[PDB]
Amino acid sequence: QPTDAELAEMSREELVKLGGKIDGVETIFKEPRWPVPGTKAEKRTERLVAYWLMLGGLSGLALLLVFLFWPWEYQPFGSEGEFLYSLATPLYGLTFGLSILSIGIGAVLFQKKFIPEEISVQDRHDGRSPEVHRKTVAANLTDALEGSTLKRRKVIGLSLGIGLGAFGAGTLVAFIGGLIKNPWKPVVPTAEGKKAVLWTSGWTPRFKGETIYLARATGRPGESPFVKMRPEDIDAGGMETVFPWRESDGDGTTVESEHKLTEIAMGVRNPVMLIRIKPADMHRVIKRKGQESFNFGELFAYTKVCSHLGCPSSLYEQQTYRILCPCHQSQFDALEFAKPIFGPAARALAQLPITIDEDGYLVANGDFVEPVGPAFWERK
Amino acid sequence: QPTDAELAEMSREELVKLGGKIDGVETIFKEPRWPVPGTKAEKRTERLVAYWLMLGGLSGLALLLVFLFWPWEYQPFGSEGEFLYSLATPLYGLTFGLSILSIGIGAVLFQKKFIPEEISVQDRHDGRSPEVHRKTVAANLTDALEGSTLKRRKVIGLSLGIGLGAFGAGTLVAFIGGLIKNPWKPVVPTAEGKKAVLWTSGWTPRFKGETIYLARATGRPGESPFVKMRPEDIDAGGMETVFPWRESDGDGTTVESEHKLTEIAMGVRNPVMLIRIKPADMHRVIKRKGQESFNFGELFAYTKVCSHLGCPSSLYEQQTYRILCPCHQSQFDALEFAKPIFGPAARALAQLPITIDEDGYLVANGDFVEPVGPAFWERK
Amino acid sequence: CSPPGETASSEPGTTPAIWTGSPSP
Amino acid sequence: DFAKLAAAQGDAIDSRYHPSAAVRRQLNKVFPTHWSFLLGEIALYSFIILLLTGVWLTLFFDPSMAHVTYDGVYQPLRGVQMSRAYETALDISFEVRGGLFVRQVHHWAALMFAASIMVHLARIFFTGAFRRPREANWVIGSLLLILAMFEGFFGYSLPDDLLSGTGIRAALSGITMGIPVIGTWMHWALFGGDFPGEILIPRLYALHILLIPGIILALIGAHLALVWFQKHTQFPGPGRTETNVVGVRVMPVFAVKSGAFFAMITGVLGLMGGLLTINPIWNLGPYKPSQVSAGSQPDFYMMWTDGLIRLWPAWEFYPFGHTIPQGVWVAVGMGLVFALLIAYPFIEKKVTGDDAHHNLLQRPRDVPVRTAIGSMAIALYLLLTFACMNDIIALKFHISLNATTWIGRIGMVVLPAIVYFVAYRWAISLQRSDR
Amino acid sequence: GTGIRAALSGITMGIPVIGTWMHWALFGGDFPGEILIPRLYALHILLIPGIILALI
Amino acid sequence: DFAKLAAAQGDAIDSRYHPSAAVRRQLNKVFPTHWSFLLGEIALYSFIILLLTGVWLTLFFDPSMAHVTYDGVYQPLRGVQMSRAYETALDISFEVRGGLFVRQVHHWA
Ligand SMILES: CCCCCCCCCCC(=O)OC[C@H]1O[C@H](O[C@@H]2[C@H](O)[C@@H](O)[C@H](O)[C@@H](O[C@H]3O[C@H](CO[C@H]4O[C@H](CO[C@H]5O[C@H](CO)[C@@H](O)[C@H](O)[C@@H]5O[C@H]5O[C@H](CO)[C@@H](O)[C@H](O)[C@@H]5O)[C@@H](O)[C@H](O)[C@@H]4O)[C@@H](O)[C@H](O)[C@@H]3O)[C@@H]2OP(=O)(O)OC[C@@H](COC(=O)CCCCCCCC[C@H](C)CC)OC(=O)CCCCCCCCCC)[C@@H](O)[C@@H](O)[C@@H]1O
Ligand SMILES: CCCCCCCCCCC(=O)OC[C@H]1O[C@H](O[C@@H]2[C@H](O)[C@@H](O)[C@H](O)[C@@H](O[C@H]3O[C@H](CO[C@H]4O[C@H](CO[C@H]5O[C@H](CO)[C@@H](O)[C@H](O)[C@@H]5O[C@H]5O[C@H](CO)[C@@H](O)[C@H](O)[C@@H]5O)[C@@H](O)[C@H](O)[C@@H]4O)[C@@H](O)[C@H](O)[C@@H]3O)[C@@H]2OP(=O)(O)OC[C@@H](COC(=O)CCCCCCCC[C@H](C)CC)OC(=O)CCCCCCCCCC)[C@@H](O)[C@@H](O)[C@@H]1O
Ligand SMILES: CC(C)=CCC/C(C)=C/CC/C(C)=C/CC/C(C)=C/CC/C(C)=C/CC/C(C)=C/CC/C(C)=C/CC/C(C)=C/CC/C(C)=C\CC1=C(C)C(=O)c2ccccc2C1=O
Ligand SMILES: CC(C)=CCC/C(C)=C\CC/C(C)=C/CC/C(C)=C/CC/C(C)=C\CC/C(C)=C\CC/C(C)=C\CC/C(C)=C/CC/C(C)=C/CC1=C(C)C(=O)c2ccccc2C1=O
Ligand SMILES: CCCCCCCCCCCCCCCC(=O)O[C@H](COC(=O)CCCCCCC[C@@H](C)CCCCCCCCC)COP(=O)(O)O[C@H]1[C@H](O)[C@H](O)[C@@H](O)[C@@H](O)[C@@H]1O
Ligand code: HEM
Ligand code: HEM
Ligand code: HEM
Ligand code: HEM
Ligand SMILES: CCCCCCCCCCCCCC(=O)O[C@H](COC(=O)CCCCCCCCCCC)COP(=O)(O)O
Ligand code: FES
Ligand code: FES
Repeated sequence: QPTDAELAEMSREELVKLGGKIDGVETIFKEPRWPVPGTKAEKRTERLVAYWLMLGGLSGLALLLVFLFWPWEYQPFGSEGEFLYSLATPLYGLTFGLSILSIGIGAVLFQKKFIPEEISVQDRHDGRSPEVHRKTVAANLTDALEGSTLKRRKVIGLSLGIGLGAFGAGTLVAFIGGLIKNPWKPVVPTAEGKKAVLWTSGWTPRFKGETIYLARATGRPGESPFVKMRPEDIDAGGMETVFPWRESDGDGTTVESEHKLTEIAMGVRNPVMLIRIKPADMHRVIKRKGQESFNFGELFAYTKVCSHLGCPSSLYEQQTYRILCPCHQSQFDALEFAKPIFGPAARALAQLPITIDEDGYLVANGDFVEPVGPAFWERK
Repeated sequence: QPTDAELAEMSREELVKLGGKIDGVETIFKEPRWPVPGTKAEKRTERLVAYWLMLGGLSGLALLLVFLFWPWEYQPFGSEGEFLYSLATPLYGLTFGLSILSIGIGAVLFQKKFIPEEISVQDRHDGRSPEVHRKTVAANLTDALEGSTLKRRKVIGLSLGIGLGAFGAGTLVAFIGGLIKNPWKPVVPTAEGKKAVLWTSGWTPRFKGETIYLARATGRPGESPFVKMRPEDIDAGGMETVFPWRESDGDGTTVESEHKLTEIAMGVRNPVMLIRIKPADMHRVIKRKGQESFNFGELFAYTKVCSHLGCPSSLYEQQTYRILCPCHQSQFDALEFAKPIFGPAARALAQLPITIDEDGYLVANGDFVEPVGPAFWERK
Repeated sequence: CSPPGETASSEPGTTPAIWTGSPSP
Repeated sequence: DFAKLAAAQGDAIDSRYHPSAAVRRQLNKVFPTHWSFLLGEIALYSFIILLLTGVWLTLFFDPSMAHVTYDGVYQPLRGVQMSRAYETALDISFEVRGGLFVRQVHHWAALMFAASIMVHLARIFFTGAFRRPREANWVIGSLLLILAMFEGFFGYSLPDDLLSGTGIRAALSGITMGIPVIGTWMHWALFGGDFPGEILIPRLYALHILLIPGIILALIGAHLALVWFQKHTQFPGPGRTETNVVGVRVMPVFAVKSGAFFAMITGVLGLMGGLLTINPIWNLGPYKPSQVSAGSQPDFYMMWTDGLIRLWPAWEFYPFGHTIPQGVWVAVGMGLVFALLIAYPFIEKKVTGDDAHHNLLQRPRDVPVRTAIGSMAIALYLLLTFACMNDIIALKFHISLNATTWIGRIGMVVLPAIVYFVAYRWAISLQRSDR
Repeated sequence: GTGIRAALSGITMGIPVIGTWMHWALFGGDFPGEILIPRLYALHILLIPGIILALI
Repeated sequence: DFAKLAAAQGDAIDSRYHPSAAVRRQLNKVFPTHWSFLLGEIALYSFIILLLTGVWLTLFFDPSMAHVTYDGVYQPLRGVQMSRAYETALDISFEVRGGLFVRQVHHWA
């Protein structure tokens, strides 16, 4: 413990050692990187560090100029400026990345070539704290609890525990009560009363005898995105996604019609695959119980939603009659009522009964006999 | 300072004093709340504290009950369950606030009646460090700078400052380079090329001779079809909020028309207030230089947007012919070319020239002769 | 100060003509 | 045995992280037990309630400005075209169980948070706690007031109702577009184009829930860290000197008192959030540029600016074919007020000439000039706050419609001077009352 | 969105007894709903990074 | 000049907070120089970059599922119905200068 008069006659080296000793740190090795002055190597090393720093500054300046004057606006395909725009973002990262990287390289070189090499040893003083601190901190907590007269007031102690527990339970329920929703609340109109969302879909009739057309997506926004379909529109071995469309839905020209058509496109259980089995392969078709009459001749309608996790399984191979799900590689045998034959899928895709109306347009022959999509605890 | 042998027999009372002495805390006064145990006053105080704590538990249990079993759904005004709904939110705050308020009340009464009174003096070591930590930290920082020899290497120091500065300027310029947009970039197609957003409004003609009708809103603007205005479609002493509507804008029956109508209502400078002055009041009418022939008979068209801060002024006193902006209470003398008389407004409201087309519905004779809305630096 | 472009005038004015409406929007 | 379990846990903690020396110092910290020292406790506790309730609100709020058609349970607004921000705000109040209770508590917590800061600011101002070495703590606290000034304004505009929608058109646009040379460039950079734009609410929502609270939390953490290590001051009294702290230790008196005070703040805020209805957004419907609500009704924290707008005269400049509107004075006035507030101790140490270490709070009566200035500032703030209810005030005397702004425009120099004189004389009289 | 539909929805609804209750609570309805993205945005910009910074 | 200022500010900070023993105990701490001990810094540095780039992205992103019609600069998606989340995501990468660079750096980070 040096005095004030003793700390004024000490050099910088002694003061650093004293501070390390106070902190418990001893520097056993400390030497300058260039003990011999006036050497060409030292000047060469000085320039090497500077060159990396100069490169970083030049790149940073380039980033300022490139970001301000390089053509950045998007150019359509086949335009004269497409090539220049394609290099806009790449030039941003090249100048920005090289600038800070060069500065970091110069900083590393300065530490490894000019900052003196040192080895320091610091006492850990870890483990249990000294017994003087262990007893005093324990006494302070013990005296606070024992001196506050809380243990011997059972009525006060029980009331505090019950009061805090009841308040916590009350405020926890209220906090998450808004998020909780009833899965099975009947909100979907149906021909047989309101039903839950999971039990219904876009193909569920809203009234007895409702006509639902197997409409195809034209691929254009608005101006009749869904149009009626005839059986002759698809050749043998073909597949096309169809959607549940009604006359009341409209062509989407009006605001109300477009909103109605939005849920059809956004319907999770709405898409259905319409496949035309080749007539020569019709003898290999195996019918599922309760779904024998669900096909219109050689036309089969299967849900596009995979029964495993809900991905659209639309990789229909025409010759092997295998429907592949691209998410987890589930394969369904279209001939054998879309029975799963590979992957983690364990239930067959639901089959939609189909027929034609008086005008020759393909329409649904009812609703699915089983829930569509991934299974849940309350399924079947 | 004491060894482990002394600490073995030290009591909890003197252990706390030893701990406080190390930290500089001296508990100069401490006395148990109840000098005589078993007194009736102490027992009564225990019940009072417990009663407050038990109230929180009862109120906390009530909060859980009212959140679960109570009519919470919104009810229309004047219904059978409207009264019960109006008490849902107040009961949520009454059973929750009182549950924790009583707990806090009981705890404070516990620390003012059972935890012993103590006053402690702690010696605060404010000001400078005791001259041994000051010298060591100064030498430690000086040794790092002097040891690194950065001061005597000007080429590395200058490059580091330029390199970091160039990188920082480019990075900051590229970080706030996406938020900067030129306010005067021609984007609105007008009759004469493309102009800036502020110079134009919904009444700006897109081509020479374009017909714009002072159409009235059947219901809420932007949600109901616009209907054309006849000159005598407002009795002498009224006001109607006309909007710029074109014949090609439709009536909102289609999505493209609805989007067009929505933009008309969303226009910040679109609404215009139509005022008709009684024929026996034209003697005290003062025109504006350049807008003398803007009125059509007894019909005057002034913008609804206040010239002070852009609030749409809807209030209007027909008796005094004063246009009152409800935001900052500014009156606009309609007789004196809508000039601001009182309030923070300093510029007259823009006057839209009007006329009559072949049909007979009020049309706009042209564009405004001055920018509409709050003033800016580049105005006039 | 007072707005330069905002000066009252004593000119009487004329009744606006009937709008025609240019074609080809 | 509970004691055995506690000893085992304490031994395990000590043998791993040896915190016994550090914990004992924390438990032995002494804090004064003055009533006025709880003013900052309320602001900190209100901020915590805002953090908890604000997280709950984000689970049901869509900050989009996209136009949608209402289809909730509110009959009066069925079929009305609105933004996603307004519809989800209505969804919280009506279609979410307890959403209205949380929404009102969150708004009430913001008011208590803003009120506590201003009241706590007066305690620092009047008692002279901004002196050395606590000069930098005043600057950090002053920035917290400015950050909380805009944080409450941004949150009030999130529902995008008619009242708040008019306040983001009268203040965030007209005043921003009226700034000289670079005024319409900022308005373009902040709205993404003209008003209302399509990124107004989403940009404000990101600022309001994360970026501003992140800076506030960092500043509050630094603020609390300073006070903890500065050994918060005390009033002069028996045994109170400049080199000691008189009060109670953290454990168990201060910890229980401080912790139970948090319960009261939650209880008071919860009671007000259920019994008192604040900011009913369903009455006026969604914000529309066509229609208008009577006022641009703000909360009291962001209300003095509106009062200054109305009271200030319509003075505008037109230098060389340009325009300097009336909104420049209000924005400049905010800058001068904020600059003076932040650098107050540095000015005081220049005129008074004292730059010594101070640890005992100055009595407000001991400094009549500072007390009178603070009273003058409070009176001026109150007059500006009450200046925007002139519509109600005008229909009280019926002597003139435009004479209410003349009371305000004249009373800004007369009333503050009267309060300054009364405060100055009262401080002198109290000095000789017991001497 | 395909990854969300499979991982976040199908696995959550396939959980025994309380599987469709969590899905209904998290999505605010059936997939995709109207509240998933704002809720995910809030959890991704404020809640989870806030916990990560506190843990860091 | 600069040397006097260094001691001027240094004494000013010490006279108010006395951060001499605490700072010296933090500027004397010893850390091993093994290469594998820098692995945890990469995760910490990446998080900081995520914080900086993430804040920038929040100024242009609209997290909504409401369907809108695209009218941006991207030709292959004109008129395609999409949510506001996908609407502003394209705006960041196309309508904002440097937005694609920030978006790509944030995802790589
Ligand atoms: C302990 C765990 C270990 C495991 C063992 C314990 C559990 C094993 C014990 C039982 C158990 O699991 O209970 C838990 C569950 O409970 C509730 O599930 C029950 C039930 O189980 C479900 O199967 C049932 O599906 C739910 O009805 C919904 O669909 C019904 C219809 O469906 C039937 O038809 C389906 C398909 O066919 C039809 O499809 C469509 C339906 O219209 C249409 O297309 C069409 O009609 C078609 O029909 C055709 O039929 C014929 C063809 O031949 C012909 O006629 C025609 O051609 C026609 O076309 C099949 O797929 C289904 O399987 C089924 O057969 C509708 O009728 C309803 O309206 C509604 O929508 C039903 O719900 P409910 O009645 O609303 O409520 C009751 C109550 C639950 O009672 C209990 O015992 C609770 C206590 C025990 C459980 C633990 C909780 C207590 C412990 C403590 C709390 C712990 C401290 O609620 C509750 O309190 C639940 C609260 C939440 C749980 C808390 C846990 C604790 C939280 C913390 C962990 C739901 O809440 C589930 O989420 C929940 O998991
Ligand atoms: C130092 C500060 C102290 C103060 C002193 C210094 C400044 C005093 C010196 C000057 C200065 O203030 O400069 C700064 C400003 O610069 C730019 O402003 C200039 C100009 O000033 C504006 O008045 C002008 O309005 C801008 O044109 C826009 O409208 C034009 C039209 O308008 C005229 O008509 C208006 C209304 O009437 C017409 O209305 C509509 C227009 O179509 C139609 O309806 C119709 O046609 C109608 O006409 C009728 O007319 C007759 C009726 O009788 C008949 O014929 C018919 O009946 C017909 O109907 C009036 O209201 C207006 O007043 C005006 O007269 C359009 O023509 C344009 O296309 C465009 O839209 C114009 O912009 P430009 O040309 O685009 O750019 C040029 C360049 C600026 O040059 C400089 O000197 C810059 C250097 C000096 C400034 C400081 C910066 C440098 C310092 C260092 C950087 C510091 C380190 O840009 C830039 O580099 C600006 C960069 C940003 C600033 C950085 C600051 C530093 C950043 C950090 C702080 C804008 O950027 C402003 O935002 C910006 O503030
Ligand atoms: C229904 C619904 C969804 C509503 C919304 C949800 C919502 C918002 C819910 C709210 C939930 C909340 C907030 C719950 C609160 C529950 C609660 C606080 C219960 C406690 C009850 C109780 C048993 C009380 C006593 C028991 C006890 C010991 C626990 C309290 C623990 C606490 C809070 C101790 C704090 C100790 C401590 C060191 C902090 C002091 C304050 C801080 C942070 C420092 C600042 C500070 C410093 C540093 C000074 O120098 C100083 C000097 C002189 C005076 C004051 C101070 C001062 O305050
Ligand atoms: C004996 C001897 C010689 C002694 C030597 C000296 C010594 C001992 C040591 C030195 C130390 C000491 C103690 C001496 C003094 C040192 C000293 C003077 C220190 C100064 C330090 C200091 C001043 C603090 C730092 C300042 C700081 C960190 C922050 C800057 C903040 C300041 C000052 C400015 C505030 C302005 C501001 C934020 C305004 C914003 C408002 C405006 C105008 C924005 C525009 C605007 C916008 C953009 C809106 O959004 C808006 C929305 C709705 C309505 C309106 C508006 C609107 O107008
Ligand atoms: C040699 C020129 C640069 C000087 C060199 C030094 C750089 C200093 C800072 C400048 C960096 C900013 C880069 C601006 C980029 C540029 O060159 O754009 C031109 C922008 O006009 C200009 O030349 C004017 C120059 C910059 C003036 C900035 C205005 C002043 C301040 C007040 C702005 C407020 C910012 C907030 C801070 C203030 C708060 C203070 C407390 C044209 O605009 P435009 O093309 O219409 O809009 C496009 C979008 O569409 C597209 O989405 C994308 O956003 C861009 O492409 C954008 O440009
Ligand atoms: C905005 C949020 C704020 C919070 C959460 C807050 C909280 C606190 C707390 C808990 C204390 C401890 C002592 C006490 O409670 O009185 C304190 C002290 C202090 N605060 Fe604040 N306060 C805030 C705003 C401000 C403002 C606006 C100022 C100054 C303009 C300020 C300056 C100070 C100072 C100087 C002290 C120390 C006073 C002394 O040691 O005598 N704070 N603050
Ligand atoms: C720290 C100081 C804060 C202040 C002064 C403040 C203020 C406000 C106010 C006045 C409102 C309007 C209340 C209403 O419309 O009924 C609001 C809304 C909101 N606040 Fe805060 N707030 C703060 C912190 C926070 C934080 C940390 C979050 C974090 C998520 C948050 C999230 C929200 C949200 C999501 C809304 C919109 C909910 C709605 O409008 O119903 N707030 N804020
Ligand atoms: C966001 C995640 C993480 C961050 C930011 C992070 C960062 C760091 C940093 C900077 C260190 C200092 C020493 C070093 O780099 O080796 C460290 C050490 C350490 N980390 Fe991590 N790390 C992360 C993940 C993890 C994980 C996944 C584990 C274990 C499963 C872990 C356990 C540890 C441990 C035990 C140490 C101390 C090692 C020692 O003292 O030798 N951390 N971490
Ligand atoms: C450990 C922390 C974080 C991780 C791992 C992370 C990861 C990611 C990833 C992978 C993306 C996808 C980007 C793309 O697809 O282009 C993303 C998007 C995004 N992040 Fe983060 N992030 C983190 C923190 C943050 C923070 C702190 C913020 C805000 C302050 C933020 C804001 C955003 C936003 C707004 C987006 C969407 C922007 C867009 O997709 O264009 N993130 N994040
Ligand atoms: C906004 C301004 C921000 C200023 C940031 C700090 C810039 C000033 C650095 C002060 C260093 C003074 C060293 C010195 O020799 O002065 C000394 C002043 O006395 C002290 O040592 C004060 C100790 C406080 C230093 C700890 C503060 C944190 C420093 C972190 C540095 C990385 C002079 O010592 P001497 O008389 O030469 O023996
Ligand atoms: S999602 Fe179809 S295979 Fe897993
Ligand atoms: S906005 Fe019309 S008076 Fe200020």
